Parts: sequence; C-alpha cells; structure tokens
Amino acid sequence: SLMADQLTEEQIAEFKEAFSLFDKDGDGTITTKELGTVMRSLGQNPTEAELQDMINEVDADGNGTIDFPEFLTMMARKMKDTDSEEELREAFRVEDKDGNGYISAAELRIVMTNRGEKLTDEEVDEMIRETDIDGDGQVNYEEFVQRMTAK
Ligand SMILES: [Ca+2]
Ligand SMILES: [Ca+2]
Ligand SMILES: [Ca+2]
Ligand SMILES: [Ca+2]
Repeated sequence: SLMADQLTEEQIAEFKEAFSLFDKDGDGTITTKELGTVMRSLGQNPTEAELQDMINEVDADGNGTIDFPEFLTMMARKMKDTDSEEELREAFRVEDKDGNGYISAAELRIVMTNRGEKLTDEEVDEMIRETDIDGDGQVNYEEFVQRMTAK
C-alpha cells in the first residue's frame, strides 16, 4: 500500500475528515454495516459479504474492520464509482487500433477479428450510428459512452 505516499498531509487531513463523518458509531474504525450505511447514501445497496471483501483487500492487520491506513487504500479504490469505465476506456484503445481518439467502420472490423466477434463492413458501420448521435461516421469518448451506458 503506497497511498499516503502519493498524497500530501493537506489531502491526508481531508481523508481523516472523510473518515470521521464516515464512522457513525464514533469508535474510530469502519465496520461492514458502517460501510453499508454511507455507501447506500451514494445510491449503492451492498451485502455484508461485499463490505467484508472491501475490508479483506485493505485489511493488512487481518481483524475484519477498517482503520485510517486501510481507508486511504479503500476509499481511493472507491473514488471511481463503476471503475469498469477505465476498462471500457481500455476497450476504446483496442477498438481504435490507429490510436487517434475516434472509431470508424474499418476500425470495428479490425477489433472484432481479435474479439472473435467478426462483423461485416456493413454491420460495423451500423454500430457507429447505434452509439454516435451526430452522424459524422466517427465515435469519440462523448458519443462512444452511449453504447457502454446502454449495454
Ligand atoms: Ca465505527
Ligand atoms: Ca483491519
Ligand atoms: Ca481510430
Ligand atoms: Ca460522432
């Protein structure tokens, strides 16, 4: 865990602020139900099993609960709500082989061959319009994100 190292005391101060209002019972350590309360306020509904794993990854002391050093590791990994967005940003690169920041019909052809999902020169040009709104034949992060949100 190198998280406190990548931050300043200015930010670590803000993290003990973010720890104190997070810890409802006021014991100075965040349990599964306490995780479950504050994360549920952000539009999430996690089970005791999930919050347990959120602990087990960051729990270098192995007690079954979060302390301040564990939190600088934990909340940093949660600061990306649906962090799989970065995985689809990676998918945007694999789709953009020429690596210019927008997808074309011939670009969907050359990625679908590697995916094992080979689509016709027509079929790929259809996907361009299924995700992109403006009809330029080009798919950038703004219009691309539509198909990733639709699923
Ligand atoms: Ca507590
Ligand atoms: Ca712990
Ligand atoms: Ca491209
Ligand atoms: Ca477009």
